[PDB]
Amino acid sequence: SASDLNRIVLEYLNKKGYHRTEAMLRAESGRTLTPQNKQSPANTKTGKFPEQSSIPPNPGKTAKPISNPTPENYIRAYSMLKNWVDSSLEIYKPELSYIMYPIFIYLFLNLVAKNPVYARRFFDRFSPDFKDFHGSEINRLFSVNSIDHIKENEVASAFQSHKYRITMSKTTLNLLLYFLNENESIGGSLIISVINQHLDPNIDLKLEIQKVKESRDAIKLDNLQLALPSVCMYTFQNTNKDMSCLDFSDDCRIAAAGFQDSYIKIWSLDGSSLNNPNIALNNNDKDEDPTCKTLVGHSGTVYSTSFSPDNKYLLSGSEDKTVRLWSMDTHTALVSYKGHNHPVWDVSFSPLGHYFATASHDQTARLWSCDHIYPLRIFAGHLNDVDCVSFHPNGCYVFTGSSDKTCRMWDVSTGDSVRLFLGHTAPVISIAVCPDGRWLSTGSEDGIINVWDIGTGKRLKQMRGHGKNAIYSLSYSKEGNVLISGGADHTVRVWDLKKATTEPSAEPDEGDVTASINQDIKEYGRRRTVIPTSDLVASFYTKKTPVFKVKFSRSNLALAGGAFRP
Amino acid sequence: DRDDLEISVWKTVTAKVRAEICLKRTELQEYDISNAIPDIVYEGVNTKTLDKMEDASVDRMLQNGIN
Amino acid sequence: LNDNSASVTDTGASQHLSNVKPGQNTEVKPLVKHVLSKELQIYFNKVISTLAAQHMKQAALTSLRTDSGLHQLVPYFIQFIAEQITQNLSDLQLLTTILEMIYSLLSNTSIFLDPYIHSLMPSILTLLLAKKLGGSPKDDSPQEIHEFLERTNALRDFAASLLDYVLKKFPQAYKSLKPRVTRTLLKTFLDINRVFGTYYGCLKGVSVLEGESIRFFLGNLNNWARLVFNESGITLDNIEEHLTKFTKEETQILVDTVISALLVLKKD
Repeated sequence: SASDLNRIVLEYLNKKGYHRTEAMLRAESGRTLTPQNKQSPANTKTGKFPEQSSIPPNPGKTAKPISNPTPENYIRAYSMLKNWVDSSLEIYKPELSYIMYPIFIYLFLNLVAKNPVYARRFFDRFSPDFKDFHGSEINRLFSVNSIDHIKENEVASAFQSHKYRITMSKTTLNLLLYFLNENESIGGSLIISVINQHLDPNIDLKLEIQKVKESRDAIKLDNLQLALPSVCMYTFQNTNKDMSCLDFSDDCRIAAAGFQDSYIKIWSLDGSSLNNPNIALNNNDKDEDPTCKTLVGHSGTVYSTSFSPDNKYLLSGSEDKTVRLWSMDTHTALVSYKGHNHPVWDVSFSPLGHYFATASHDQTARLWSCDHIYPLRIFAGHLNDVDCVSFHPNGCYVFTGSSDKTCRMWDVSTGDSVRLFLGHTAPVISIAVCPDGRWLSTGSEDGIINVWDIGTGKRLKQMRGHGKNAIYSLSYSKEGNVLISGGADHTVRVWDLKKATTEPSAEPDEGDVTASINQDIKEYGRRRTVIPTSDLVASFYTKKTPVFKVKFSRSNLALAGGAFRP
Repeated sequence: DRDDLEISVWKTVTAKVRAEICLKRTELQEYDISNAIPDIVYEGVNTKTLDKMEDASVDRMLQNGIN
Repeated sequence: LNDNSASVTDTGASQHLSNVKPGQNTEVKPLVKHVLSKELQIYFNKVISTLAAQHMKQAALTSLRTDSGLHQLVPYFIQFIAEQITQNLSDLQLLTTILEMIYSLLSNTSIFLDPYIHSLMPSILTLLLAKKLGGSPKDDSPQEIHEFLERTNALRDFAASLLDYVLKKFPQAYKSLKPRVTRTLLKTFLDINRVFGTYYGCLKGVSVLEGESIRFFLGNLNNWARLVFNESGITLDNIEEHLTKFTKEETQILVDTVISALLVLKKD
């Protein structure tokens, strides 16, 4: 019945106004896979930050995924070098203490010529640190605010003629060049241009930077190999089956668990005070602080909870038809958010922390904002209710999975669905999109993960190692593609995303004994057992506690979390 | 440099295994690299709080019979 | 890939009691040479061979520091750091380069190094407290004595400021490498029969600690001075040409460095 669907598609295009060549080319564009973007997480050499321009996102001014290929102000470009030399009381400290002054002076003198108010920010931001080292010269540089003010100060006008000399060693010059080459587009190239055009280094410089870039290009890692992560498991003990899904913050200092009796429980994962004294020390050591704070603002059971990337606010979604906001440094409620008439099941912040999306029983997802009490977009189009919600890592699309065996990608501005992904056989329960952004992964309640690509919309492959049960959470490797799935069968499994695709991801050159005999025992029967894909590599069981949360930290250490069940 | 006990006995009783290890690398113990577990900043109580509650209940018996 | 009249009162009372106290192991597998791809060990020998040519050394240093995907070679680096430390303990430029690549991996925040903290701290604690580091002083010259002394003190001052970098990179291992390292320094410091450079490394490692621990070495410093400097009833008058193990220059270095760390306890 798929050839008849192809004929219905062709007649739909013919009646909806696509030329025969145009429909053939749109079919050929729909069939081929999304190619590889080499700047996939935007590596810090050729990648830029997002603009902070106070406008909402817009997925327009944008070409297709099928086609092949793919200002930066002075204060942050100096603060990068400032913090990099400030993080070191090493053997190379006072040479950076020497060379930190004329780069600041030349950046200030090159920034007064373009933007005066940014220059007034930049001067007084980094003023009082070397005043005792460089005398009243910075007091002489108070009266420079324009191009004609530079002609008043004779040393500032001489700084264009007198190139500032500095005698630098070879190891310090190579350290500075290999630091300012490893991140160009933050401002390293802007520092390098000032160093090349205004400084006098004692030991041509363009050939030196060419040799730096060529020797840095001569040794890289082209195709990455897999790595098995270390999992730290947080097991919660005295929860009599009344602890819903939990979450960890970033820096992993706070854990938030939503209870069935309308509390949010807040744990300091370091054993810290979690009282935020802030030197006031007024009174009340008479209370009992077990390094754990409770939050009582809900009247229903808390079904989801999400932490801001700022990590100072908590967002709790309940079955009373509100989502509440909590301050993590005074432990009270701030804002109630009322836009649903059914229970709330999955709240999730943006990547940049701008605005949060919500899932509920009313078959619609809702886009919000943390400063608006009522919603901003309604995501309608599912047949059953929405279970999970997640953004694209740029904060520009929304992904919602629902209990009618499908998930959708929504435009965040126009509201209408852009992708519909079909192929599952159970309620989609957890969804996650890779830091590359070209591949979407989700897990159902059938114990089957699968990955599609967002350009073609069809299935690359699936993952068949979990038990016929729920896949509660999902997490991604920070750099590259290794999927960590914490489900309901008490295991945390590890998945290679790049086995059966056109990207093989650098297999080893040269055997085992345990491989292909563990599921060749099959004592329970062939039809009554699971057979794993070739993508599953490892599986860590937890001994009778289930894993509600997997959270892959920055440094190849994942954290799992759950409650000790009996 | 022979008046240290714990370093001299550590030189004597490990003198055979370290020669084999250093001959293996050019191709209790604290430098087997693969079999090491890291340390956690805080782990929770699981057994000490039980005896803490028991001798706290004995302390509530120790306060001359007040409930 | 994992590794595929009764005598039982010693394999149960001191083989599973003095093994369960330092953790537990189930045979992680380092070496069959099938666990690395071709390009991975191409990169491994290309970085281990280069550690006009200082540019390639700094390129290898920054490729260790910033690149990701070397989670498989990180046990093969701590092997080929330790063998080039305990096997080539005479050349100070190679020991400097090995401490540079120790610091370069210790700044890579994309690899997990908390397993390997116990096999990376003895390298730092043995380039700081070695009995000899250069070994070829080229004697019969006071200028060469002073030059070799500064060349071997640069490595003490660098490795001491690499110990403070690893007491702050890993604060989750506090109370597991702060008392261990200060116990190593208190054990190595409290004797008479050591060479001067080991005492200098001990006092600089004391200097890169902080707080009451430095106060913890306040009491046992008087008898340490009375044993290592021989003030047997002296009246502090002929101190320039009185003393017995050391020379005058290194005693002046010791009296300078013992108050270079003592200023921290009187500034608060």
